[PDB]
Amino acid sequence: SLAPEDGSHRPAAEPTPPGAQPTAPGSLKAPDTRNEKLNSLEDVRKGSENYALTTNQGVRIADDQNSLRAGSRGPTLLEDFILREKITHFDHERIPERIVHARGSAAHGYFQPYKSLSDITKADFLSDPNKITPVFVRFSTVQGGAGSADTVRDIRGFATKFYTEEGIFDLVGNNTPIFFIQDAHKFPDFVHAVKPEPHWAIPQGQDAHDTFWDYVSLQPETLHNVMWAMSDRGIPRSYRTMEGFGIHTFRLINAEGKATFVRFHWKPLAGKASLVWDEAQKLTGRDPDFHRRELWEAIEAGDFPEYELGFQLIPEEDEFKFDFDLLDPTKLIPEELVPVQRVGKMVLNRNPDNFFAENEQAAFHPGHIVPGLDFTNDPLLQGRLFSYTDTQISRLGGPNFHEIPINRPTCPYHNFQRDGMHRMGIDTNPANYEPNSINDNWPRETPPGPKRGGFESYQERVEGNKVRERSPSFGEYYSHPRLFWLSQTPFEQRHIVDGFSFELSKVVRPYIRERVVDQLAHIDLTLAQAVAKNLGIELTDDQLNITPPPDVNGLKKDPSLSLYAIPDGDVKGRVVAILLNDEVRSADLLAILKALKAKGVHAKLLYSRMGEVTADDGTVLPIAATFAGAPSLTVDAVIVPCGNIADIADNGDANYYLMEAYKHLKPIALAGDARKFKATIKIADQGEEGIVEADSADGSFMDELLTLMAAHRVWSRIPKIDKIPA
Amino acid sequence: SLAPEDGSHRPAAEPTPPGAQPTAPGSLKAPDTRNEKLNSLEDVRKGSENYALTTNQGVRIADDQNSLRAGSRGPTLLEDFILREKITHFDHERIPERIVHARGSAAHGYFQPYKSLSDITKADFLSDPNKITPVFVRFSTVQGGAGSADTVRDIRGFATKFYTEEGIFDLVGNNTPIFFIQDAHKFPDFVHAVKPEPHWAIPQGQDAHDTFWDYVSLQPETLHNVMWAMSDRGIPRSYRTMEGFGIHTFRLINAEGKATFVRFHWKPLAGKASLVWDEAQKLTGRDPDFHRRELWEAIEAGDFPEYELGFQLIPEEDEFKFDFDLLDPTKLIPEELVPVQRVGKMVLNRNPDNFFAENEQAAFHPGHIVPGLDFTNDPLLQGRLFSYTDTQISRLGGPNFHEIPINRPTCPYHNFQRDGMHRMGIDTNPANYEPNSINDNWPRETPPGPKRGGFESYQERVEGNKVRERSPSFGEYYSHPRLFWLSQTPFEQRHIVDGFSFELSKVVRPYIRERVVDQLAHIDLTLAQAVAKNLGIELTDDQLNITPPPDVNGLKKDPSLSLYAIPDGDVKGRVVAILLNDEVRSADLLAILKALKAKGVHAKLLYSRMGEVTADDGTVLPIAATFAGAPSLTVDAVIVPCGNIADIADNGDANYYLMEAYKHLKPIALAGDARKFKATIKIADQGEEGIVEADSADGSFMDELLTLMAAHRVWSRIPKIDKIPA
Ligand code: HDD
Ligand code: HDD
Repeated sequence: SLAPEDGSHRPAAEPTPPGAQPTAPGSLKAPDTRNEKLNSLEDVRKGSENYALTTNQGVRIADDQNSLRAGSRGPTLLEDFILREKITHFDHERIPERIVHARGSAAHGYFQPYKSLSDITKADFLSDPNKITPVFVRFSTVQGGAGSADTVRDIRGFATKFYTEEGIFDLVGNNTPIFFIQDAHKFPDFVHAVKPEPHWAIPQGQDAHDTFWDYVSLQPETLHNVMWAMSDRGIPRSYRTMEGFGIHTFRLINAEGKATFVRFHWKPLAGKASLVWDEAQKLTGRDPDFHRRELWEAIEAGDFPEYELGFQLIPEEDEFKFDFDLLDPTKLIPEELVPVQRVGKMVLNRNPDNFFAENEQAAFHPGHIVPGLDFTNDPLLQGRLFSYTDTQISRLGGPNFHEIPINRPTCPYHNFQRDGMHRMGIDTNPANYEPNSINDNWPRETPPGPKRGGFESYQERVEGNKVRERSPSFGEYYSHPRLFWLSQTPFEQRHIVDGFSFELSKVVRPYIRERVVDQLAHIDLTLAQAVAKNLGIELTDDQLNITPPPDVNGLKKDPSLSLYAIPDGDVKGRVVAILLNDEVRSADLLAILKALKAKGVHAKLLYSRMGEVTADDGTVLPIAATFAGAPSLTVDAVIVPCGNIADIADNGDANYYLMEAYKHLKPIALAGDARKFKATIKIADQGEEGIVEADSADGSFMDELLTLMAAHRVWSRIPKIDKIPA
Repeated sequence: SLAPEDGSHRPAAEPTPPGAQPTAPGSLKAPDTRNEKLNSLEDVRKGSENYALTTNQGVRIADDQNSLRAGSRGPTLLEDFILREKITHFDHERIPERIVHARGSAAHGYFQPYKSLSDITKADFLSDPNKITPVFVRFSTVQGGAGSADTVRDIRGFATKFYTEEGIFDLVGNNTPIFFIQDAHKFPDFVHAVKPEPHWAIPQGQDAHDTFWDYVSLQPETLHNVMWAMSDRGIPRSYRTMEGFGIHTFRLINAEGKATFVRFHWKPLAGKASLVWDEAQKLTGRDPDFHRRELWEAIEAGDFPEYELGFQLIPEEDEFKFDFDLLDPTKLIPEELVPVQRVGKMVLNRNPDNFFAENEQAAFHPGHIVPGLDFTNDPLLQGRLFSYTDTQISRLGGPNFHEIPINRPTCPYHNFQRDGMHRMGIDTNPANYEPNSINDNWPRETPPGPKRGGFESYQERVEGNKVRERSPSFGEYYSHPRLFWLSQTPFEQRHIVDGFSFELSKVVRPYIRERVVDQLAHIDLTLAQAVAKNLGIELTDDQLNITPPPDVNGLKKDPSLSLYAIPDGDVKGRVVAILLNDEVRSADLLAILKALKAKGVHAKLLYSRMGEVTADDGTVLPIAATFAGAPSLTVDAVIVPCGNIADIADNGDANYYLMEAYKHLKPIALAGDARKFKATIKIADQGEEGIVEADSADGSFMDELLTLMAAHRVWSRIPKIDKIPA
């Protein structure tokens, strides 16, 4: 018995806030959170407590500390089969990572529609507001390996496996509404250009290098998603605070056989929020697991990630009514033209038990659809359909990857397919072919119908010659980038310009930077000029004279394309650093902590060392982390309570904490003599918007602080931060 | 033609300093740098210029921009074999990464001994000072994935493949002279404990988590290598500036059959140097590829990494003469007891062409020895011999991994082994077995002898019963950690305290922190007290009374265990940041660059934007990076030349660049009016050792700066940095 006698090794099996208890496998942390998929995994869940340690063949091991040798200082013997089994399993633990989105974090949850959608689709999982469908969702970055950092600038994946009663449906989306390229034949080129360069394998998790911008400069179709990635969309605060999109136009098919075109959306109920670049980049060093950690801890705290599924629906007869082609995945459908109709809610409420078994081995593929859905001729979607089945043959070791437990349907599956590596199902059917008489032709085909019918493809008319040709309706590259640019606030536009400027500064061949700037001048001259000024490049008179691309269907902006133009803040689940001193005003700390708790905001008590400090009144304050150990990068706001401020006033870490939080536009609140830190951040005596200050933490101090947190960051501080040495 | 007309897309094929040209594949950057192994890869090197783009079956492609479809807006057709080949190859690009040391950076080079070693070994590669052996070297971290960062705190691997005339010898070592564990049976336990925890797969590239410290606390044999990892050895400045060690005692066998015990060492001819923790951690975010990049760029510059191979030799009759067991890999052999004899020099002088083909697929294994070497019964080495052949069957896809080009011997290899996946060699032998008469028994066994003989194991006597038992002589755990502690300078000791304090602050379960401090009390009470104080732990009276462990064979210290106690600085290949302004004094820059060039130190010119600035005399200066884009983390020292200092005096990033460099103990040199930056880092008028200042940058100013850079960091400044907010 090596556990502490007080039982403190084991986290409580109840919701607890971030940092309050060690994290644990979901079935131990939250044994009563169930759904039909979680329950179906019980056949493979393995416990440990009270069991003997064995080999994989069930033989009990007596001494798991030593190899078998001839003499206690002698050579290891070949006959040690316990050693060799254990080292062999170790030696073959790794499987190939995903070719793209190798870095990702996943959770289980459930989805339910708000009302039946039978009028527009026969998909069973959308047929009844009381039908609950379990989900497994993985969120990811794109470029970096499985061991890369989370808060890089990149697109994010947002992949949802719906375990429906009529089959698995995987909605395999990203967090921006378009992709970089038009036709899947170019996917290896694009991916190779953004991935680490092939001679030296640098850089990891960064588009900031020559080959990515070379390809962008040569393929202007890429510019629209490049605009999104260079905005603060590329650096989300959390997977809970980003949008999701299926990108492609798909079809819904109802029981009468009518097709409606659809694009899929996820709206985050926590709101949209992103980091700023300097914070994101520094956070990749201070905590490369920050998004993975934040998702796991939100679920352990009960701050369940919630998202609303929504559809943009366009009738078949309106296919050609826009200035862009609906089948072109580099174009978005502005919500001002086609609104998102709310469909249902997804809540992620339990972590996995074992990351490798459930996250690493999960296989999502957008070809996994169900009756009631269908594809379109989008030429990027069409090639995706080939890739996601083919890649699993190496990644997951063969054609039986649907028998890996996380991938299994919860509905029935029966067919004539047999064998393959790793075959788990032992088929008893006398027949392995159809048509057969020897088993009365079972299992049997099922005609299509309104419910529980076979899959039949929508009978779309095809007419044309066999060509490798891009549709001319796809040959427009700048109007969507411009619509995105004009829809952003002034501070978002600044962050875009700073994104392009920072990334192009890392491109060693200057002509590439020049070619990118020339493309920017086809989108918007103000953008192009601002980036050029940061790169020391002067636009030519020709460039100054490029006419801007047209409006998109009459629109000159669409505010739903901005993260921040329309307030959607939610403070629940956010966190505040509280910088302690060795004699904290206890009345301040009571008021601060209860106000935060009332709004579901978490706190971390920080000091210059671990252990405890004692408040003016004798209250013992346990310390969560030191100032350097939990930097301001990891919090949303900073509060400094009154007390003995001299204890920390000359602490360089405490001062720099406030300087970093101030640079990154975070709300900062200072009570009583903590206002002596105004000099560290150069705040005027009469104060400034974004800094809460008062004689004590009472009255409206915490409400003012919370109001600032609901607006996420103090954008008005931006011109004040250039001078700050931080 | 898409290339620029000026040819500026292609780097010069001559040695160039870091940043001067885009980096390139080895064979294009240094086509005239050759060795027998590099030449032998010519059968598989493939160029590209002037060749048509084809499928892998050699069919020319006309249109590599589009899939084949039925009409230009129609569905993709299954008969598009060009698209499916291209996407199939992409879909199967990844192979499993190495179970441990998945993150590593490699280069080609050559070794030669200083004199023949035939008196102590018959190994051919050590027989003649003028017989050169090609090598391929891979340096690595241990815990993190292939996409993790370089400048983590961790042990580093240092693996050298020697392509000898009598077979491949792989010397598969680390940068510390011992390992964490004694018997290979525990390796999966220890690796699992240090790797990301299994529920949530956090943390990447960090031992700072509960499971690793839980295992440490329960297995005191780990503490010696834990001391090394928590010292600045854990955060080297470059792979050029760390030591290498084979760890285990092996044998040398001479022609007369005499066995000598040997432990292997690499001495870096660039000297020993490490980062400091705050700089290393922030560097993992600002450039997670810093060591990979620095190695590739040093080779491109001609700053070839050089290492001296060294042997500690112990006669067979002296096996039991020390107070530790020579076969225990948690024990080092102090160089005060047994000196390192210099054996030869290895120079790494060409980077690979393709990182995946040559680095990712290289297989090193310490069981690849040659005649003249042999193993010992060290129980960690004994089990390593099983693992490195086993693991390549999944990582490299089967038993023909020696036919992957980088792994091929350059000497002859012929045997009766056949088939296996991706069999390259087509054997013409009518026989695939021996003994055979049908091929007159070829290829034939060869008796052992003085040179070119068959391998025979040294006939060590084995006497003992079949037991799984640890030798009692291995059961001592604190004397080597203590010798290490006592051998460090006071600043190195402070860094060890800080590393333990930082790491244990991240362990959520307090009793684990407590148990590790109790282990530290068994090593040294001053260490244990200093760590306990940072964790808010008070040692008990019993802990204060633990008797220190014995000296190691009478030693109270061995200064060879310190990075810094004996000077061995070499400035060649280091880099300085020069912070420009828009009217630089050309006379300063002349003097600066002259003095740097004389000592082989590179410069990077930084400014507040990219493009160019013009100096006082009209010299146009191209800017390498912005102050934010290439932070002080990435350089060894900072120079600020005179000129229009008002241009940059209030620039936040320029002032922060100096505060960060100052915190991290780097030399800083300020010329003329640049001395106004003294205020930012609170230097008094009379100046401070470590800050060079004069009216202009002259010979004297540069000599002083260069002398500082030879001492690597300004340790005496440590007391002054606690108060700097940076
Ligand atoms: C033709 C190839 C191809 C193209 C054009 C795309 N992808 Fe893809 N995608 C892959 C081929 C691929 C892949 C090779 O099949 C991956 C990696 C391994 C896997 O299981 O699937 C994958 C993984 C993958 C994942 C991670 C799923 C997971 O968590 O395991 C997401 C979220 C996306 N992709 C999303 C997209 C979106 C939104 C695209 C454009 C609209 C896109 N993919 C285009
Ligand atoms: C019994 C298992 C075992 C044990 C006890 C060790 N290793 Fe090991 N090592 C492996 C099993 C392994 C491995 C699983 O076989 C690896 C990874 C995959 C590969 O090709 O080899 C490996 C890789 C590996 C590499 C990377 C080689 C490369 O760059 O590809 C280095 C430098 C070391 N090890 C060094 C050590 C040292 C110095 C050890 C202690 C003295 C040690 N290993 C103990």
